[PDB]
Amino acid sequence: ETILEVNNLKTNETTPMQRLCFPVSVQSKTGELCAAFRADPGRDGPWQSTILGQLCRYYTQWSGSLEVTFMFAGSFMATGKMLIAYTPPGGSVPADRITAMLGTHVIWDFGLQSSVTLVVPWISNTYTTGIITIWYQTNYVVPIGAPTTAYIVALAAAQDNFTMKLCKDT
Amino acid sequence: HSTQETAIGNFFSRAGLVSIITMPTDGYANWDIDLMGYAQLRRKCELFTYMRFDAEFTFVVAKPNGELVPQLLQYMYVPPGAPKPTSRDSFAWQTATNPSVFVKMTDPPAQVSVPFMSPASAYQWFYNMMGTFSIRTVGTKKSPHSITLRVYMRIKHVRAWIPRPLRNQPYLFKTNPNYKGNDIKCTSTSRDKITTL
Amino acid sequence: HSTQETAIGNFFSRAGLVSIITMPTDGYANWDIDLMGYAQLRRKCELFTYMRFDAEFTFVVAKPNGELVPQLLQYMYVPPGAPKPTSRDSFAWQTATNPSVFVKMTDPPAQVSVPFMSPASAYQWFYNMMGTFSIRTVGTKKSPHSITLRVYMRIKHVRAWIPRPLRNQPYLFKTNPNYKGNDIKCTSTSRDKITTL
Amino acid sequence: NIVIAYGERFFTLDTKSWAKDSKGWYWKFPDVLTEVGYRSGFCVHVQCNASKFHQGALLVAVLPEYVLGTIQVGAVLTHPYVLDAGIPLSQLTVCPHQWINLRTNNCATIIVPYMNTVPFDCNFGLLVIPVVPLDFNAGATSEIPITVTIAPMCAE
Amino acid sequence: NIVIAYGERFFTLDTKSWAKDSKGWYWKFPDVLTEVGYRSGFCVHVQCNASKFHQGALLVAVLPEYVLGTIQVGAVLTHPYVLDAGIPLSQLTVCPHQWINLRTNNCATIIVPYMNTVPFDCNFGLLVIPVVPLDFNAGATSEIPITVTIAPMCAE
Amino acid sequence: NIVIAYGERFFTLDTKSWAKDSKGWYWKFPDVLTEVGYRSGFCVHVQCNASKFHQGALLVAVLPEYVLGTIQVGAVLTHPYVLDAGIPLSQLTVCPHQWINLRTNNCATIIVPYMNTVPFDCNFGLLVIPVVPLDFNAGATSEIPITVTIAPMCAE
Repeated sequence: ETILEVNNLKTNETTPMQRLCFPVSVQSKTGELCAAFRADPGRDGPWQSTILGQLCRYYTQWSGSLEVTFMFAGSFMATGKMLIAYTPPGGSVPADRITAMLGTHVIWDFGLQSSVTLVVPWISNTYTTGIITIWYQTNYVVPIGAPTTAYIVALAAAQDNFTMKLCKDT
Repeated sequence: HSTQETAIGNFFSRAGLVSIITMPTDGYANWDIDLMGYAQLRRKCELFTYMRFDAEFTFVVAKPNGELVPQLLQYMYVPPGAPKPTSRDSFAWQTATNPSVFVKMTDPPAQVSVPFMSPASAYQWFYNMMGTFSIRTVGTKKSPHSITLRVYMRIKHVRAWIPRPLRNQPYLFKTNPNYKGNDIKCTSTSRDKITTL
Repeated sequence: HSTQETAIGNFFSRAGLVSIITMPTDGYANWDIDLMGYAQLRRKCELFTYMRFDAEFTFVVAKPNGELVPQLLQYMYVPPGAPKPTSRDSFAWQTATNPSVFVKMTDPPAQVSVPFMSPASAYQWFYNMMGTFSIRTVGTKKSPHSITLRVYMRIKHVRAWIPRPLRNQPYLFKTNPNYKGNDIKCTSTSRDKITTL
Repeated sequence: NIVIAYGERFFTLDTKSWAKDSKGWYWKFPDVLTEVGYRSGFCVHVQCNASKFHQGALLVAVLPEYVLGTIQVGAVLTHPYVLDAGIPLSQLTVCPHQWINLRTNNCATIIVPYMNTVPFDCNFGLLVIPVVPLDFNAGATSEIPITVTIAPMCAE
Repeated sequence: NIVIAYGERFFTLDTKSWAKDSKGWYWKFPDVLTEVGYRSGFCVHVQCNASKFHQGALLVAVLPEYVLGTIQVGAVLTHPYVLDAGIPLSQLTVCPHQWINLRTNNCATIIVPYMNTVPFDCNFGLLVIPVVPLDFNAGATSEIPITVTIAPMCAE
Repeated sequence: NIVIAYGERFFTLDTKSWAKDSKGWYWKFPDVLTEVGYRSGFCVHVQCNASKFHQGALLVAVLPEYVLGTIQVGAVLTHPYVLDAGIPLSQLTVCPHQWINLRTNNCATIIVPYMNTVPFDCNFGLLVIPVVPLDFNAGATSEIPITVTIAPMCAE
């Protein structure tokens, strides 16, 4: 499990240390979107920073299952709920929290746990895009003294059925 | 399917060009054997720390434009710890301890295998001298033909240890892994917002 | 007699010409591998729907008039999904992942076998990209010899599925099975009356 | 939560102050014990003492043959995104590593055996990088100490 | 703490914001699942996420044949003392109920079976009433989310 | 008279009118059931209702990967001698086919299994071609209906 770069904005090019974590806050409302990213290791994007997306550049075709592990780095006295939705390939991006709950999703509350693992069923490359959206289920509540913002670090690794062939020099 | 294509032996197959030597009308060249000679085969070898293998060379020799002439050549391999030839008619060309081959230009190219020549148990890129080659034309007179050749190198019996993060910055020197401090380019590509899929 | 001559393996034997390449005095060619290049081997391959086989190539190279010259050539095979060479001295000619051969013109021709390179289980003509070849002369100077060559292709280990009616109309394009709508020629020959034997 | 590298007394160093704008520290082994108090093993222990109102995350990871590049206390990293060696921070988890997240646990220990081409002979390093920065409110303690405890094993 | 009514997938609705002057919310069953994603059962789950510095108490209770009177998101109660139906709030514990007190526990689930005069055919409601109001100091989170999770059982 | 292709509920489409100058109809599978009411099989049933005073013959035949060429209801063939694809009508019996001759029998059904290079993924077509034209006398019914009944089997 190596670290991704989900927060690849235009203003983070000068300070590249902020590209490893995306922030949550109190002022964000409920039922809104926090982050969204593709699930392709070959093409450019958030998967260029992992070792899975750097060794698949030496090949052409790959097929198998992946997993994405999130990690919370907030205060101990804070609690809340997040929604980690996954759309099937060929579908559309959800517009709100309601239609994203009907698909494949997991409710992750960081008041009890600290890491959630979302497993992608199958990807292939001969669109096939596996968009994972981060939704705000409940708002971020903190007591007095606790910090208002926190950060989530996303990791990514492959399963035991991820094969590749057709070696190609970059 | 099976997992044979992603093995460590097939990842270092399909021998490519490692050197190019042009000898126009001095008469001798000295090419040191080094893996980090191009952008390729340096990022692929820096994925690990300890490597153990043998070498396999091929000397495809021709004229600068296609054709071949009946000329006799000599490819002398200098062992690690032996003096290099400093002239065309030096005493190092007749040294019996330095093995050499004698092929022509109208000959299929030579196939020379160089074994594991390190005093340790494996090679080390982060802290070897595998050898040097010397190429000259035989005879005591200047041959009136421009000679050029390219060397292809295969890597057999690959064994790797201690995987390492891959280099994403361009190289500046070939002795140390240096980078430029005026800018740090991002590994990933950027977008306008984190919500735009 | 036995029924060995009408087998599916012997029906696709006896390799014929699939391409002709003329390189006069650019220096490099790019020939895409395609079975439907002539009138032959297209009506015979459209008898079925799913085919599974491997390839076998031979590069007979000469001058435009008979004779041979001592010239060194290179036949580089580009895998499906790799960038093609766009120039004579491009970076694609030194790519290690693209396999190449180095033969001369005074050499018996090369024998290259290309395996089943499709992501599916069989090829499909009715709804593949098996590969492309790149041929150039070595060296940094223009060779003063006009070079021409022809490629012969064999088909081994033939397996066929879903037989199809044979095409009796002439082809217009090479992507879709189109015909001309102004006239429909008859498959059979006509006679004056149905009673005249 | 004992992690062993690749599946095969107690010296206490100084305490580093995790500030709000800290970048990282690294120690060279076995140079860190050459003035206080060859083939050996190692058993390092990295632990920090923070309250339940501080947030942050550290990434402790050993790195064999960690060489640097030109632009006991340990030096301070200048560019922690490329680790002053060209390799990225996000791919550092291919080494034997451990996460020190201030929400749950406050300890991290790595078992490192001997690793060299020659059996008898600086072998490895130890990077502690604040991936998630320290955040707190006004009035709390501005510095959090990080103590490193090293224990040698089977020295020859 | 499983309570069953009278001794005999997982849909997630929207999150309601428990404000300082909230009065109550009610949902009509089975109307709340008629646009997302007859004889059946029900297994509802009411849980909220609050810190250890907030105080308050909720009263979740089902009510079969809850009809209203004239003066998916659910409506907001106007007069929570008479529940807009003439019946008092203090006698609502004769129904299968549960107390959500923020000092100890943060979950509440009620098992509701089928209940009608005809076996095949809005059956019941679900009132969440803030009996004890939410109180906090300045600087804390002003809203506390309340999530309702409904699970149907043995649908015919 | 069950024919199986290569030796290995009930949806009813519209009825086509077999006229005196009809040329043929074709349906694309599985596109014909994508608006009414992947790996599957198929069991199609083609039957027509005609009297004992009408004469004619139909040729129902499936065709895998039937692509067309440029010159639920199904389209009408323009040139039925070349089937708008260059292949002749007389060699169509190499496919799994059935003859609907109005003298003897009025039903035709073909069992078609799954057939593709990839097991999980328009697969095949279905041509109904009036080889022998319909003939009758004055006063009889000018149109004969042709009903297609499709039954899917073992869908995955």
